[PDB]
Amino acid sequence: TAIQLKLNPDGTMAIDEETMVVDRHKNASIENEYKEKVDENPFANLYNYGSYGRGSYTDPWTVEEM
Amino acid sequence: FLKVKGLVKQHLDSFNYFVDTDLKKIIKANQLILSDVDPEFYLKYVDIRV
DNA sequence: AAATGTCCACGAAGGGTTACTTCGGCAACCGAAAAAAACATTTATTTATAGTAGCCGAAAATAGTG
DNA sequence: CACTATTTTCGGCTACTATAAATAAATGTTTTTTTCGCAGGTAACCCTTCGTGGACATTT
RNA sequence: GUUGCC
Repeated sequence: TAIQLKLNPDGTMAIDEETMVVDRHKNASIENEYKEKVDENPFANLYNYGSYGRGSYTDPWTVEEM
Repeated sequence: FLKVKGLVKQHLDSFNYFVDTDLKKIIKANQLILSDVDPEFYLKYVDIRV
């Protein structure tokens, strides 16, 4: 995303005024288009006391590990 | 003329034009609020109902 | 000499500038920004409880198909 | 009538949850101070400039 | 304080 110029027959060695600035959203919109779309069911978001608290499920130990 | 088109003609037939058609033409003119910080976040409005 | 060259001040004309437009009565109703400072939490480690709560999960069990 | 087929359910296993108490260290969050924000309606009436003529001055 | 009306 460096600056780009071109060579006109009228004015040679002229630099593009639109490449001087960057949009900072076209790059973000490419990946956001290529994300999965899902329809939110307001029942799915349910939350309890076991929410937003660190700690997870430990994978139980095997005798090969012992 | 007054049976189907009454006495309050100017007051109701403008508000009935507002709620059905005139609201979609406003969300389509102020859509896609953006944040320059964290540029991949966008809220856009698809329709509006009352 | 004297006539013209010049310089000077009062007045003329218009220039934009500033306080102006009843008398009653009833209802009401309403700067920001860096720095300095203080101080709680997270950071462990116990070591005793019961409760959620999650994830599993296997095995108890009624049920679904041939 | 019977081995399935997924389910129902316990079930034990684990992971936090206040509790007091030590640092020592680091972090993260918020008042209290000390301190400069860029062009590079009508009518007097007083106000200003235009104009015009005043006498000194200096040349002829 | 602000509007409405006679």
